[PDB]
This record gives sequence, C-alpha cells and structure tokens, in this order.
Amino acid sequence: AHHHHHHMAGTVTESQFKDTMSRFPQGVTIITTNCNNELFGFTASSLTSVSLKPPLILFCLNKNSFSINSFQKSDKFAVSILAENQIDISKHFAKSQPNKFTKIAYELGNKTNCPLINGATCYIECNKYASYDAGDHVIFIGEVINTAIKNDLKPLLYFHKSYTNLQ
Amino acid sequence: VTESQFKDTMSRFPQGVTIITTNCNNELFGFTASSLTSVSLKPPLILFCLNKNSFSINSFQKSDKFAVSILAENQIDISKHFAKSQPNKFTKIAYELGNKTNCPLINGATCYIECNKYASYDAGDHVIFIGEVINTAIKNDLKPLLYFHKSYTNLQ
Ligand SMILES: [Cl-]
Ligand SMILES: [Cl-]
Ligand SMILES: [Cl-]
Repeated sequence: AHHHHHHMAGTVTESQFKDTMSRFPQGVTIITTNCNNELFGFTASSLTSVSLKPPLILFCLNKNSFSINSFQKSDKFAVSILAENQIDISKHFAKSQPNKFTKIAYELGNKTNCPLINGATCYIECNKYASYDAGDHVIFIGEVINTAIKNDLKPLLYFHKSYTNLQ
Repeated sequence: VTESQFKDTMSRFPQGVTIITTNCNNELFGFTASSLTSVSLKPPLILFCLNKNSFSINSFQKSDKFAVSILAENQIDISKHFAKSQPNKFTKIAYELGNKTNCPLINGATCYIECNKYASYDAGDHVIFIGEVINTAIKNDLKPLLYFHKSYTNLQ
C-alpha cells in the first residue's frame, strides 16, 4: 500500500509537465503597462483571482521576456480579457518584438493610463500590490482599482496548446 | 471597486475546475479550485489560492505537499461536493492516494498532478500556495469542466 513518508523527488519530465498543464483550460488576456510613457504588453493565460478584500488578481511573466523590466519598474498594469474573434490580437502580443502597439486599436485606462485593447470582453485596471520570484517567472499581484465589462461576446479559450471556444 | 464589480468582471475569465487535496497525518482534505495556474517551467511550478476562512487552510499550511485533479465535464457533482464546507469529504468518493505525496487524486479526473510545496504567501484574504510538480498522469481523453460567468459549462 503506502506508508508515512516525507519529501519524494519524483520523476516528471518537462514535456510531461507541459502536456498535463495544457489540459487546464484558461481564458486569454493582454496584459499591459506604461513605463515612462512607453507602452508594453503581452498575451497572458496565467491570470487568476487571488483575494476579495482587498480585490487582488495575479499573473505570471517569464523572466526572459522583453516585457519583464517594464512591469518590474512600473507600479500599475491593465488587463483585457479577449473575445473569441481576437486570435490575431492574441498571436500578435505573444510575438516578442518592440513597439507592439503601432497598428493596434487601444485606449488608455482612466486610472492607470495603461493600454486597454479595443474589442475585448472586459477591462481590469490594477495598481501593483506585490511581486515574487517563482522559478523562471515572476508573479505579479495587482489590486483591482477599476473594471468595465464592455460586451457580452464570448471569451477566447486556450486549451491543449490551442485556441478554442466555449460551447 | 465594489465586490460585485470585482467578482462579476473576474467571472468573465474562464477557468477549468480542479479538486486540490492534501493528506495531513492520514487525514484527507480537499476543496474545489479554479485558481490553478502554471507558474514556472524550470523548475515546474504551479500555484493555487485558498481562502483563509476555509476549513482546509490549516491542513494545507501544515502539510508540505498537495495534489490536483483536473475535472472532466461529467464531474459537476464532484465539483459541488468539494465546494461544500464540511468534514469527511472523501467518505464516499473514489480516489487514490498519490504515489509521491499520498494525497488523494480523484477518479474520473482527466489529469493528476502531485506537488511538493515550494513556497506560500499571504495575499489579502487568501494564501497563495506554490507547488513543484513531481508527478503527473493523463488519465483519459475527456473534455474538461469549465467555470465561466459563475456557471459550469463546456468547451465547444
Ligand atoms: Cl478571490
Ligand atoms: Cl510555465
Ligand atoms: Cl459527489
């Protein structure tokens, strides 16, 4: 059967990890900031609600991303939850390149001045609340200071390493 | 920001549904969680968040390991059960205690994950638990349970 034991090392490979975690479905967001009047953003599915009182959310960003320094230095960010018809937006922001916003329809949020992506199902503005190293990423926790639900369009899903939709 | 605007807006982000468990001195604990996310590839880390007001919180704080079962679309009843606050949640549940952690993995789940606790952090009215993945298994090819707009639903 089994007995009382302590820490075991395990045998999991990276591919096993990726394949397994791909089977947790998630929405798709563009997360942005404005650092010394320069715009940065990336495609993020690691969003989650964290706390109600105070109202907190988090996301995770790779230490090796072009974006990381800006989020580290900036005290604010914004989140746009993508609709089903926004795959092109999702792919564009997932591509590492400077000046991601030249051809993109966006508005600056009222409370953070961070870009919100037109067409998104809804918008979230945050002040940065805390920040933690975690393996090869950093976890950013935001306090939600503004929200707007923009439309009833259905959300983009990411599942099994691919884009899909709700029923 | 009102509680309603926060909760209703965040409900727009769809998530899967998991049962997260630990075994603390041979006593089994678990709850239904949609906060799961991947955190790191090297090392392989995931996190979840648990309310400080949950019955389970002490057991997760004290136990240095946990497990996660990703629920299939036919497991709404299991999701509701583990969301219900009460002792002895496993009495009539089909599980298997994980090989690496002895934490319960829920039969019929699409995927099993075992973690050692890597870190944890206070975050407003929750605790963020980070786990290093030390075992995984893909158990079936069923489609995942989704939770969206405060309702259970399905992929297309
Ligand atoms: Cl919450
Ligand atoms: Cl990752
Ligand atoms: Cl049940």
